[PDB]
Amino acid sequence: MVSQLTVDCNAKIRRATHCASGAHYGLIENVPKDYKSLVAPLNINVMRAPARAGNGRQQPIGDVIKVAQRLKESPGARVTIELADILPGWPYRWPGIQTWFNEIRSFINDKKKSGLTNFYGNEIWNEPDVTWKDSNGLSFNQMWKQTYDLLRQIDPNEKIIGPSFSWYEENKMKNFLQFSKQNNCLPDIIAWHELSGIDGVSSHFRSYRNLEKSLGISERPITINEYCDENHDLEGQPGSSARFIGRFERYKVDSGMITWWFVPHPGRLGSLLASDTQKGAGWYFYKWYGDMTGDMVSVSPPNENSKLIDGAASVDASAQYVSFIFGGPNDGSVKANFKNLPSFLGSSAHVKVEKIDWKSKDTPSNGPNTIFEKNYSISNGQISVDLSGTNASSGYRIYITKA
Repeated sequence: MVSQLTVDCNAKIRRATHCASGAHYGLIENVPKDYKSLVAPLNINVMRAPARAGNGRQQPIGDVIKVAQRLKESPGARVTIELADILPGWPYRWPGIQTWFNEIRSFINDKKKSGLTNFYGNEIWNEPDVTWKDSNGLSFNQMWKQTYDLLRQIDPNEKIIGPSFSWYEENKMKNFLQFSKQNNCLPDIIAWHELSGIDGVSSHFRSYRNLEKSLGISERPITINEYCDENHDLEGQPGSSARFIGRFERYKVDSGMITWWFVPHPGRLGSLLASDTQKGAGWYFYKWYGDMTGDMVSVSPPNENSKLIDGAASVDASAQYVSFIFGGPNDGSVKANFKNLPSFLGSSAHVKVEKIDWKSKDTPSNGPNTIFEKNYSISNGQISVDLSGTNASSGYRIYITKA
């Protein structure tokens, strides 16, 4: 059977922002060591890093002020401040509101003294649905409200990010939105994680935006600041990742960050690196993604509300190309239909079809392979590009230029 994806080059979503190009603890103080070869080429959007690292903190590495300084070499990039990781233990060992506030104030002082403004925002907590305990002496909503008021006083021009749920559920989100609207503590950027199973991801965006409408909340930017297939071993896998990229772009997600499931190995860009120093297959897939310029356009996949193959497409009238990247569970053949092809291609398009194969997150990769490359005659703005013998783990790209 044939898995079909249809790209409509006239159906502009928005400009290319590489919204899903980031990772939690994906960049740390000195891993990757080679910023220019391993980080800079990816056109990073937003990373995520702990507000503090080291003695007494959640992890020994990842200081966000040091990470933000590294990211200045990528002038468009930003980094999320994860305030929760001031605290040690999982679930976080709450030290009382007094120490929490002292630590936040000390961090904000250092933040301002750094002079950096490439932070994405202050994220108040992390997975309260996993880590907040009533025995802390106050509810999550209470800690949220109180910390929100603190942040507005001491860092008024910074965005506030949350509530950072481990998984999306409509009642949980609605309760939080209702609480936050009525008590004037709505986040500037809404945050949750998609690490529990990809099938429902798109339905979560639809649920969330319907909640904003039904509750009278002006539209918030969305950050999915941890995402991964339900199988942790697929972190950074090209095939799996193509579906998150496609769906995040389809719903105009502001930023998305890959999970950090493998705590022994921080600094690998979301398992895009096979080691601290070597690229994995995912690096090459995200490089294709980061290279996209122009407008993102609509991709119609077999079923975005499932595990099946999905992807994202860009059209650039100045560079004169179309790019379509895709991957995921499929029927073993793929038919990529293009409609309303750019008139700059005339009657003849040069089509290069490539794949990046994957063995595991820790397998080094030498890069993609060209499956085939040839010219296609364009009739009524349409071509169909067939790929045989496809799998669910490889990443694929169709790159269209003038013939």
